[PDB]
Amino acid sequence: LDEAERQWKAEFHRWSSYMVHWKNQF
Amino acid sequence: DTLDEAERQWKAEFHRWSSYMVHWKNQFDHY
Amino acid sequence: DTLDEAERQWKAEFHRWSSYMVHWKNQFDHYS
Amino acid sequence: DTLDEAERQWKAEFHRWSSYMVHWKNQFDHYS
Amino acid sequence: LLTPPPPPLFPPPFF
Repeated sequence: LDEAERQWKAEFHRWSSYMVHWKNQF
Repeated sequence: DTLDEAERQWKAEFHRWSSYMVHWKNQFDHY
Repeated sequence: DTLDEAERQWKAEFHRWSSYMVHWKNQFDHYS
Repeated sequence: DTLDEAERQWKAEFHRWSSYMVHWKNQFDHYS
Repeated sequence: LLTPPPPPLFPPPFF
């Protein structure tokens, strides 16, 4: 479970940055 | 086992998500 | 069971998440 | 226990996630 | 451009 919930913690990060880069150009 | 099902279902939803994630990224770059 | 209950809250948020995905992909396909 | 600890950390991360959900829903509805 | 998709779905409770 951890590994899958470790990759997740990392995907959330990636998502977070996509939003940061979104609100920016907007 | 319910607990095993939840984990399974949870993992199953990742492909689509990552795919929307990647498709949005691309479209984002162009624009 | 305290886990069951949490399992319930998760399911609830899971359902709301699928909805966010349906509306989101639609709006998205329309913009392209 | 490690489980009480697991319970704690999950509830905390869940709720924190549920809050990015609300915040994202908000930004999403406004965009439209 | 619209907001990215909602955040990755949170994992099932396990404890």
